[PDB]
Amino acid sequence: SMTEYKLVVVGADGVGKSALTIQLIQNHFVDEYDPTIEDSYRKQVVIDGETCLLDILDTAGQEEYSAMRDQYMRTGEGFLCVFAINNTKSFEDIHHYREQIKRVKDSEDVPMVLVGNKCDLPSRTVDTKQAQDLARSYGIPFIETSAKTRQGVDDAFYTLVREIRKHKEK
Amino acid sequence: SMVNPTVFFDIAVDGEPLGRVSFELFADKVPKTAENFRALSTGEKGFGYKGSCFHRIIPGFMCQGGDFTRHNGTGGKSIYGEKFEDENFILKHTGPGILSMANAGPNTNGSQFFICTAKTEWLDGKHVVFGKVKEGMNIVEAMERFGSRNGKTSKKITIADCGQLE
Ligand SMILES: CCn1c(-c2cccnc2[C@H](C)OC)c2c3cc(ccc31)-c1cc(O)cc(c1)C[C@H](NC(=O)[C@H](C1CCCC1)N(C)C(=O)CN(C)C(=O)[C@@H](C)N)C(=O)N1CCC[C@H](N1)C(=O)OCC(C)(C)C2
Ligand SMILES: Nc1nc2c(ncn2[C@@H]2O[C@H](COP(=O)(O)OP(=O)(O)NP(=O)(O)O)[C@@H](O)[C@H]2O)c(=O)[nH]1
Ligand SMILES: [Cl-]
Ligand SMILES: [Mg+2]
Repeated sequence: SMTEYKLVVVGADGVGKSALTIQLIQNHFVDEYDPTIEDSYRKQVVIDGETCLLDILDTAGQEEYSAMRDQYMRTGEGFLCVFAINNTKSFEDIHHYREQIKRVKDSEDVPMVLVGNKCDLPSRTVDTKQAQDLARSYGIPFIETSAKTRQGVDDAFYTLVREIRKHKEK
Repeated sequence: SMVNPTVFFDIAVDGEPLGRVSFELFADKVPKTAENFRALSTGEKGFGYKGSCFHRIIPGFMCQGGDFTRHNGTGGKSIYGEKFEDENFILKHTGPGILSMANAGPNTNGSQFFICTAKTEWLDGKHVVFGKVKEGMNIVEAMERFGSRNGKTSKKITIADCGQLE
């Protein structure tokens, strides 16, 4: 049989939420900006021997429309919290997402993965250790990715599924 | 108007004429922002709206366009430089036909704009309102039908011609 997982991709403007999702779904990268309103995708995969239907909600980086953002968090089972390694403000925004997810879902333990995207770029402003330390303080995984080279893309999404499964065991 | 300029857009759908929309620009209350839109509509600075696309149309909300520099929804520029400050928030998003500046946050006006198809009061104090549809709201309603919930249009909606009237 199979299981389905509702994954929600969040993070600041321009960090690469859509580029990561399109790599997962369509296996390509184009270096063009197309600011998201909202998009949803589905993909069947096998993770740790178990067949999964992934529902992926690609959200916009904007933070108005709190009623809609609350609903995204209520429905979602796990969250890919994306920053860009060349955008310190996007890293500073991460804690706000974790606070909002915990509040909406009434839980201190919500499946999440911290993703540092754009690791192919030579303009880094956020050190790997800084992101590892933040992820350790939350007790969540941290993965560096590049939607351009595809490094870490599958790993980010599959790790999030693993985190949901661990949460469901509780 | 005895004071405010009128400009027009001739709208096309996949290159075919749809109709004309005219706008009153509130130069009496929002002069810098109105003047930018007027000059971009005549093209008198050597650049402007002619040929550009309404790239984001969401039924029930608005028709957004005006990116003539990047053609991808991230660009545009003003007659004053790439960006200019929020002039004032005197006017509000009170209903269909309101013409207001798109932006990326405070003080980032360039050329992108939107035409409301409903009251959008939550944008008050964040987007500078500077004009309103004068004639051709039926054409805006026709444009709105080519939009979708994520803003992508089913046919390409462009400004085939534009200029100043009166
Ligand atoms: C929660 C679902 N979602 C709903 C919703 C809410 C409730 C119910 N249903 C929905 C939808 C029907 O559910 C699907 C709305 C909405 C709007 C955005 C995203 C998701 C939304 C949105 C996305 C953007 O990328 C940009 C904007 C909004 C603002 C927009 N700026 C731009 O395009 C600018 C350019 C203009 C010149 C500068 C470059 N750029 C690209 C940016 O600013 C990029 N950003 C965000 C940044 O840089 C920030 C982080 N610094 C702009 O000025 N206007 C004009 C006013 C309307 C607005 N667009 C727009 O489209 O509102 C759509 C709608 C009203 C439907 C609201
Ligand atoms: N070099 C490089 N560029 C990337 C990477 N990921 C995304 N980009 C680029 O960064 C820009 C923004 O990417 P995009 O995925 O649209 O960002 P987003 O987080 O979805 N933005 P929004 O919140 O507006 O929807 C695009 O030009 C895209 O090609 C990456 O890993 N490496
Ligand atoms: Cl908005
Ligand atoms: Mg996106």
